[PDB]
Amino acid sequence: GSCKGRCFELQEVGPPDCRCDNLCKSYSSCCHDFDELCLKTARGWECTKDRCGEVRNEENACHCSEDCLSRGDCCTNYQVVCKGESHWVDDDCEEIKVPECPAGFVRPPLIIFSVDGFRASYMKKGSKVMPNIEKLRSCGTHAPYMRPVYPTKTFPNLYTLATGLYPESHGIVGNSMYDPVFDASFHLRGREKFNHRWWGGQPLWITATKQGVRAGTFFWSVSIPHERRILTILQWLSLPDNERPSVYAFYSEQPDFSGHKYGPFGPEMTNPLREIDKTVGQLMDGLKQLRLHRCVNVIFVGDHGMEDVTCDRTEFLSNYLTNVDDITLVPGTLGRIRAKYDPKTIIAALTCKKPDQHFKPYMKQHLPKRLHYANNRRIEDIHLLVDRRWHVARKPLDVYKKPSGKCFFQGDHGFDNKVNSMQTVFVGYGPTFKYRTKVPPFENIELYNVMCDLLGLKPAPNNGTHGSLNHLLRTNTFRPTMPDEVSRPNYPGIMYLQSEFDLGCTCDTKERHLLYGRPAVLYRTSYDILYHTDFESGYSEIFLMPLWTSYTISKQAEVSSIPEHLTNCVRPDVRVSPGFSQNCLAYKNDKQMSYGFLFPPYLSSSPEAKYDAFLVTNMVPMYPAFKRVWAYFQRVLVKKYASERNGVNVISGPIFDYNYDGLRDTEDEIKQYVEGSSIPVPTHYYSIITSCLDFTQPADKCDGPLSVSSFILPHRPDNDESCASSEDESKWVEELMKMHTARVRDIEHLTGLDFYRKTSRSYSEILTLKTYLHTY
Ligand SMILES: CC(C)CCC[C@@H](C)[C@H]1CC[C@H]2[C@@H]3[C@H](O)C=C4C[C@@H](O)CC[C@]4(C)[C@H]3CC[C@]12C
Ligand SMILES: *[C@@H]1O[C@H](CO)[C@@H](O[C@@H]2O[C@H](CO)[C@@H](O)[C@H](O)[C@H]2NC(C)=O)[C@H](O)[C@H]1NC(C)=O
Ligand SMILES: CCCCCc1cc(O)c2c(c1)OC(C)(C)[C@@H]1CC[C@@H](C)C[C@H]21
Ligand SMILES: [Ca+2]
Ligand SMILES: [Zn+2]
Ligand SMILES: [Zn+2]
Repeated sequence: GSCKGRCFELQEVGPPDCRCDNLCKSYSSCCHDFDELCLKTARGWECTKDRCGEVRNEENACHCSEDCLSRGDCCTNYQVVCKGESHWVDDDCEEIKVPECPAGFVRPPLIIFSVDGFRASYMKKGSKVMPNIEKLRSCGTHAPYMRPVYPTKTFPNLYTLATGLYPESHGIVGNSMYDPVFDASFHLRGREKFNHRWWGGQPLWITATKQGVRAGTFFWSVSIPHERRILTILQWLSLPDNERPSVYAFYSEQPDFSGHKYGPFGPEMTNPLREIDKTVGQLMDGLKQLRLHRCVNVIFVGDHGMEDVTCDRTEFLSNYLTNVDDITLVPGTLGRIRAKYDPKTIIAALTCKKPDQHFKPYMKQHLPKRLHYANNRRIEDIHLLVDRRWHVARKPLDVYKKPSGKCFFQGDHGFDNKVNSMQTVFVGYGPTFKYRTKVPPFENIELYNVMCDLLGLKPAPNNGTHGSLNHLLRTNTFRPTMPDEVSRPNYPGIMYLQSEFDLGCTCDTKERHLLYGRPAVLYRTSYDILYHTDFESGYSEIFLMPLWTSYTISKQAEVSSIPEHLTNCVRPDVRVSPGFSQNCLAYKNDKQMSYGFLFPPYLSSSPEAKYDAFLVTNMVPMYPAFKRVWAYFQRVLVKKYASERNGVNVISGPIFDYNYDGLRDTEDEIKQYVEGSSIPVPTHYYSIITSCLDFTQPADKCDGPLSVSSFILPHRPDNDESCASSEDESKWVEELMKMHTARVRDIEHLTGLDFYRKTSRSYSEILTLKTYLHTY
């Protein structure tokens, strides 16, 4: 019934037994003397010279007695004030080429220092403001920014960091959510979040325990001062080998709290940042005191950024909907709508109704695929993507203001995760991280694999690309290998005569076009390689269209028209059986479906070669509304990119994701066909556009690193997503494409293909390339 000698113990305790641990306050379970014994604060957190050599007083928050080093409970500045040592931050950067750990350490510990709402740009404040953090950043490995997941809220991003999973897979899809199977709601405040039923995946602290690596408790009741959290981690590090954890986590609620109150830009943000730096300094001073400052790996990481948002920039559903009292809204920097009613009516009422409307409604299946925010029963079908700096609310009455008329907050977050203000920080420091090294920005889903590597753990299955972050680490125990191709292509010659085709249609070396090798098909299927003067394709005899079409456009390439006599021309391909070709009469009978081509006739190298572009094996089903988008991309944008990037290689193709799980559909999952036909209708079309990062070299003669931009365009029968679509395509199509930017890895998941298999680059480098997102 007493916490004597068990303050912040690692041994778990059950009810009704009173507890003395990190979370006993959060479970209303602390022993009567927890606050007295474990939350001491007398004399503060810093030794002073007058305290050096004191007789131990068990009342003090920390100790400066000669016995404190053996007891493991000195104040973090004890050796500086009492033994003449230097603060860690005052010491010169020295490379840590191998760990320097006490005998009996079996691995270098990992300490995760997480900060809430730490915007990437805050790092541009001085060593003046954050000298300890700046030394970690400059001496260790850092990225200019780390990209959070959507929504850019605390619980989804912390749990993604811990699991390597998109929120739709780990289940924490918001700070609040409703689960219809549970018939219950989850909120940041309250006891519901403590129920294990909500939490999927396998977080780092569980992966470690299952594999025999002890974790310190990652979570801290708000009642525990930051200084005491640091001292507790330092005390655990002095435990004996059979008890000492290998992995630890510190969490700070700052700078998120002051960011909400004052916004991200005020001078008021300086002192919160100074206080975080002071806490980092206590940790590093304390590690140096224990001679562990060249043994431990430290990660300084944020969950999301912070944007300028005031209650004066709020859109109200009551200005759009006939009755907002038959709906429930998750409001704020995003919107989720459910019935408290008809979805199609609601979407229409929210679509391009006011000139500068500051949100856009989506059925969740139509959200940009890069958000990976659909495949979970907790994600409402109706979603509102809110413009940065804005809020959406149900009615004007939901906006609260002070008596003076000013809002209660000036900052918020939650927006689209490619928004610059939502980016956050990553620094890694220690023997296993690289020395004085800058790495490209990366997504927070990748970090779980790295933390597993740092601890010698086998990661649970996750959404990271293991290997894509090897360049962060000085020593790699994981070496990725390219997946073996599952299906091998056929190379069919001239097989049939034109007169053998049914078929409804009427019409009046490959060193150049496959620059990085043939894509590997990673599932069983039947497909043909087809060569042409201007493009190469892998044609699926199962889906009756190419899985991929590859072609290279030089800087000097000319765009030409489709001659009038060829406007409706479609030609049989004598290499491919009539039984494995599309049927032109199907498109005539489908009044709502037209077709387009994957290699564009506009980019043919000659009038003779243009006929190849009209082969039935180059044709794909396209809604007339989508053809406006695709024709502009094909006729205008490809040439633009080629002219800007010193040539481009393009790989385009279809995607089928009817169950919106981000993975290629099986034939049985396809829910729409061209009417009366076996021709499946894609849900999306992709394109991957590659050139030389060194733009002084043409795309086809690139010696070094590659540059890539890709897209996954929704194949929709209207352009309701584009409020300016009544105008010329030059006014809206490129904005649509930028919203639907994607990683090559995203396309690989959705197609079952593997790209960049034949290059001069290391596989590690290619994995980094495949996880790149061009954000615009
Ligand atoms: C009130 C705050 C200060 C702290 C709230 C912490 C709460 C979210 C934490 C406390 C214990 C956590 C669970 C615990 O680690 C057991 C697991 C196993 C894992 O397999 C799934 C996650 C889960 C349920 C943790 C979820 C987060 C919890 C509830
Ligand atoms: C993200 O990672 C998860 C975990 O590996 C993937 O979900 C797994 O998907 C397989 C294949 O469908 C299922 O058998 C498992 O049940 C899933 N596990 C979990 C925990 O979700 C998911 O497909 C990945 N997402 C993307 C877009 O690739
Ligand atoms: C995996 C390495 C990086 C971070 C680990 C970590 C530490 C945490 O403290 C928390 C994490 C994650 O995620 C959840 C559980 C959603 C939390 C919700 C409440 C907050 C007060 C603290 C929490
Ligand atoms: Ca699918
Ligand atoms: Zn947060
Ligand atoms: Zn916040």
